[PDB]
Amino acid sequence: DVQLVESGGGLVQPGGSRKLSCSASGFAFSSFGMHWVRQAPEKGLEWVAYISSGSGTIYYADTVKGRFTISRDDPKNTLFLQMTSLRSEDTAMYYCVRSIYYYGSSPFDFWGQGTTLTVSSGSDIVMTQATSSVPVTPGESVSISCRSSKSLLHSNGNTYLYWFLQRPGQSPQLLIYRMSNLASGVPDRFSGSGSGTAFTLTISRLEAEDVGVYYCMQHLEYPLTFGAGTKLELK
Amino acid sequence: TLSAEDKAAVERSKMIDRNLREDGEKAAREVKLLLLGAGESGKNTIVKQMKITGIVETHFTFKDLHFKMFDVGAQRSERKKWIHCFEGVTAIIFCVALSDYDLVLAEDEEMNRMHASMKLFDSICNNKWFTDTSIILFLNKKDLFEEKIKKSPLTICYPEYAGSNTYEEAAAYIQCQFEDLNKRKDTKEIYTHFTCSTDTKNVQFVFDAVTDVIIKNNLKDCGLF
Amino acid sequence: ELDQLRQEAEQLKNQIRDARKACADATLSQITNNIDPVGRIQMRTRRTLRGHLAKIYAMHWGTDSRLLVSASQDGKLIIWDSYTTNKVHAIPLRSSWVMTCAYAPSGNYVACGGLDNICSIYNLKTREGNVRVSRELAGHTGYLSCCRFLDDNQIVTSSGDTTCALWDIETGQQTTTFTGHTGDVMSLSLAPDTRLFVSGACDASAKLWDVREGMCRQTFTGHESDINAICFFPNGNAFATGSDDATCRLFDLRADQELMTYSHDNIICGITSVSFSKSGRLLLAGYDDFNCNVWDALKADRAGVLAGHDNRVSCLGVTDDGMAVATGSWDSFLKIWN
Amino acid sequence: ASIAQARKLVEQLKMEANIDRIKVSKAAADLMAYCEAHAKEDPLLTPVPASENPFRE
Amino acid sequence: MVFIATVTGSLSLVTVVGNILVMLSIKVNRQLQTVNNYFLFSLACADLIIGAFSMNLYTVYIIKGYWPLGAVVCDLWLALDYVVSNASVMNLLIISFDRYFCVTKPLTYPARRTTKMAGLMIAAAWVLSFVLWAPAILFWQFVVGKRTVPDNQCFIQFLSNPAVTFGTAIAAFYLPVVIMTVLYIHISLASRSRVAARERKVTRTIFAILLAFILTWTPYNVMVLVNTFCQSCIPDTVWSIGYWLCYVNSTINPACYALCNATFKKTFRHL
Ligand SMILES: C[N+](C)(C)CC#CCOC1=NOCC1
Repeated sequence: DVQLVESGGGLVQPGGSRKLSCSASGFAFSSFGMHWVRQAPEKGLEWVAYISSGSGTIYYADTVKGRFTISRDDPKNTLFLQMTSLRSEDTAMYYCVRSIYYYGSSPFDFWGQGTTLTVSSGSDIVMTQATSSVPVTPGESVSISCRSSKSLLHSNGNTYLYWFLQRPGQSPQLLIYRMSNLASGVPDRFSGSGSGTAFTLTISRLEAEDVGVYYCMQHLEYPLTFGAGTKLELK
Repeated sequence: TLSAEDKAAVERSKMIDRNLREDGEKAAREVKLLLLGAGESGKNTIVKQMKITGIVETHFTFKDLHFKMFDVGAQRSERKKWIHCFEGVTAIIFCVALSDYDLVLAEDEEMNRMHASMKLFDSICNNKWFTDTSIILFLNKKDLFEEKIKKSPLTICYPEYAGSNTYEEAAAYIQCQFEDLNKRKDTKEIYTHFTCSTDTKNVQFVFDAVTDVIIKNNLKDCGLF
Repeated sequence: ELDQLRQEAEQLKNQIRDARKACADATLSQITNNIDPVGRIQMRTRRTLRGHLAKIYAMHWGTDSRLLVSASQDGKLIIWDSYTTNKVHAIPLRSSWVMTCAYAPSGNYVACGGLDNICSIYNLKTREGNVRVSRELAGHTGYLSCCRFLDDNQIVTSSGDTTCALWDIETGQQTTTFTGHTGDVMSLSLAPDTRLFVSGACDASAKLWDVREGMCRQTFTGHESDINAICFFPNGNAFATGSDDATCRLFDLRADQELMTYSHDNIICGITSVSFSKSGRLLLAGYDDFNCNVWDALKADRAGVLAGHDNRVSCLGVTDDGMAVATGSWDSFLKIWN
Repeated sequence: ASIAQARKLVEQLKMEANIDRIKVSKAAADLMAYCEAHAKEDPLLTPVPASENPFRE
Repeated sequence: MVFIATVTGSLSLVTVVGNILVMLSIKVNRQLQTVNNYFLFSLACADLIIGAFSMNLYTVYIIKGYWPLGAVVCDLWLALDYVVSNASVMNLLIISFDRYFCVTKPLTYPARRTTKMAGLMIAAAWVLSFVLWAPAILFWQFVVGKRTVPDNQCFIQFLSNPAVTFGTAIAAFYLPVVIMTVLYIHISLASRSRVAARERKVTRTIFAILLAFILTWTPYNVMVLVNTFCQSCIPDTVWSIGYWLCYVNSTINPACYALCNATFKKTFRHL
């Protein structure tokens, strides 16, 4: 069984340091690239860092560049994020995300449960989810729109758009990868269709499970950016 | 230019290249021996001495050398269709029973087992895939042949035999009649042992013969030979 | 009696030969004589796949026409992204004596087998991110020469024990055994509808088998040596065989006869792999002279030569969309031709 | 011993001898019709330009 | 004068076609692309440099008697010539060390020898030759402060001083030839079967590749070791003949090294 468990969170004074660990069980850890993705307590997802399989390429967000350090230890199947000089902006629930990259792979497919860190007291692609709340009724078909600042259609035919769903109290879950491909274990009803910059996610025959916050992520360029998230409530 | 996932796929491909190259470097440091013989020729005894359906692969490390032995005795199919799979082996270990000079084949009467082993050795030694692949020849059951040779002369097998009924002259005669089937005497060499029961004296011979084959391949690689 | 049955068998063979000669009014060359030749076909090496460290023995294309699996005797089965020359997967095999490989039409599985007498089914799309052995099919008593998927759950293997077998993968048992060949069955080819398959063996005869009924419908003779390769025509009403006597032959299912012989005086080496183009106008054949020959399949003229390998061209395949030809050789390099 | 082998061989020949065979000219015309009706969709016969060829570079 | 220019241009042409045939043979055939052949490629590159640039300038030098080109270019010519020739001999030395380890350690040495250590020993040979010759030849005039070499005649200045010419001669010819001789004698001993045709053939190859080196490098070196005392003793002509025999070594190096491999002769047969 695939599991990522995060540990090391807690209350940290500002300017301090803290090291987060992600223990991985049930999959071949050394062949997956790993991401750290935080989430502010009342705000949408934000990407933090990425280390490739074999630790070749390491990327950081501009906010945490220099202060944070992501590393992996493959024999112990563990991923570390060493955080120095923590500001109050780094108060978040942190997620350890696996992502493998080959032809036809599904990146960002499994997300860990997350650990809570509480700190007391220009050319990036802007992804825009215009509506923030759509009240829905079960048995209906709803559309979720996401607009990109720069066209996400690459010259090789792939549109690097990723639709995630975060149910209340749970980690985000991948639904659509690369604009139209339905992720493994996702029901038939979910369907993504996009035209370079404007993308829609259609959920026909909506169920009670479907309610939650939907995020669109680009993967065309680093840093990876998420939308603000569109929330589906009941009634 | 490439996208992010294209660059990460290229990085995956390069890690796969490194693992393949490391596995090739590990596999090139191992000695592959093709085990061949007739029916009930003492191949099993040789395998047991080395250790102490389809391909039976044996692994044994001797003097910090890793030997892989491929027994193909269970392949009842035509040999010429899969023999080219073993073109790059280091040596061929051929097993011959010395006490088969009087026995007849159970499959077909009037055909000597020793003659059938000689025909098989002629087919393997002068095959077009083993033009320069050396042959380590084992002559099993020398004590049985010693006991039988006194009671039964060798002239029932080889009618051109003129020497005495002693063990050494008859054994050297059989060794010469197996060694002279080598057409390509210049390019390949035949090493002959008599399968001594003493421990580490047969696998010692295999180690010596494979060391000679390795020295000759290195000479051909350096251009000296 | 034995002799009476042998006489009856000889009489039936004479009946079959007379019925074949009765409906043989004209040759294929007597009707295609008026159509235009295809001209000189020049294909240039577009992609060279430099990943194998030993002789490549088989290769198969994916249905999507981008991914290709390739099996070599270094113990490695490698899945390749042919557009970018990337390596999608490298699978270490338990037995390195692999002689065939297949790619499932869904793309979820690959298979391989060889001198170990076992067809191994590997799952590609797992939650653990690696490729594991999903199944190992045993029951053949000779080396396994060719395997081809029907769907995810059914595979057809042809071994060196003069038999073919249709396997259900998830139970692991032979659903059907196809017997009748008297030599080592060296290749098979599935029809486009996947209901009939032909197999060529080492008794210089090809046989057509019904998958559902498990019986041999037609036997085709005409070769003078071992049939090393076979491939259906794209409409499924004909097939072409490559053999050790330096000839390819085009046989027809409905006319029960050889239609065409593809041979040249300057060719003496044996064929190891045949395939058709998408329309069936070109017949590509790999030889032991280190070169591939492209034949006008309707006129038996050597339209072109694909000469790019330094050893025997062991395997050959044409994509579903017909955009490229992949050749694999004993010098460890696959090449994409276009 | 081999009486059942002979009976199965003559049974296989009786099953193979009673299929209906069309003329060779008709099968030749069918192969020509397939090779001409699909000639436009064969990229190896008729080389496509470098725009629509994915192995271009 | 007419005949000697033809004989030297013919040999220079044979040298350049031979060494480019060697390089091309390691560039066109995959079987010839082996770690051992990299040393042969380096050797053939140094030999090609000699056969294009050195023998042409030196046959102009003995057909006219003086050096037309000048004094600024003469020092650079002597530096280039002496460093590619010493790199040639160093390549032969590392070929002998490589063959000695491949024979006397048959199991372990191929494993631990790799393309990075092959390039390391090629670069080590070239940089050892460059350090041994180029600073001494070029900068001798600046550290003594004058030039005793006439403008008309192109030779190196330090061959009057016994110490520098004896240290260079030892570190360039005599020590590498006794090392090569010792290693090749051990190779010819260590090739006999321990488990005589193989030993006979490899001993004939050893004798050929050692006799070629000695007969083409010994004359000039002993005239160097006599010219540091009796400059008057040795005439200009015998000097030129020894210099030319050292050039001849680069022409005969493909035949004694590359062509002993049968695959090289099959690739050379193929145009
Ligand atoms: C320049 N020449 C080819 C005539 C001889 C020289 C030199 C420098 O290198 C060596 N000295 O003796 C052995 C190598």
